[PDB]
Formats: sequence, C-alpha cells, structure tokens
Amino acid sequence: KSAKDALLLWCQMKTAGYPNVNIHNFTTSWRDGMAFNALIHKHRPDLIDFDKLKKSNAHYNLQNAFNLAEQHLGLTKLLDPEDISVDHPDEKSIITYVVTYYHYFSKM
Repeated sequence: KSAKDALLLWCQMKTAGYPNVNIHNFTTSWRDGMAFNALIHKHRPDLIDFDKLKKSNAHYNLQNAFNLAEQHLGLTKLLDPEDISVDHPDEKSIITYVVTYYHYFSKM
C-alpha cells in the first residue's frame, strides 16, 4: 500500500496543472490516455503537443503514448489500447506499466 500510494502521488505531482488529467486511481483515471501522455510530456515535451489531445479519443491517446514511449524511450508496450479503453480496466496491468515510466523518468 505505501508503494502504491507513493506511485499514485508521484503521478499526481508530475501531472499537476495539466488540463483534463485527473488521477485518483490506477484504473478509470487512465482509460482515456490523457494521463499517460501528460507523464511523457512533463519529461519530454518535444514528443507531444498536449494541447491537441481530447479525452474523448481514448484509442488515439493511448496508442500515441504507448508508441512514443516504445519508439523514443525504449519502454515496451505492455498494454493494448483496446484493453485499457474499457470502462473498468485492470489495475495491476496499469500499475506494472506506470512503474516502468516511474523508473525511467526517475533514473537518468
């Protein structure tokens, strides 16, 4: 629990002030893809025109973050957009992938 709470807080603090990002959990807060894009943008703003993204386009947003993180950051695409854009995606799968972002952006 302390580790999960710490990871949640890390995500909230990195994405503070991003419009249309509201991270309160490791499931529905992630299903529209905006939060993944905000985490990448905070560290690599060269990779995303965040202002262009809209919550309604879950598949586009998810694929955008997953593909950019694979191609430019070397982070394997553990998640499929179709699995994540459901109403109630799986917490463990999302945490495993977010931990890869946390380790990458927190080291180097």
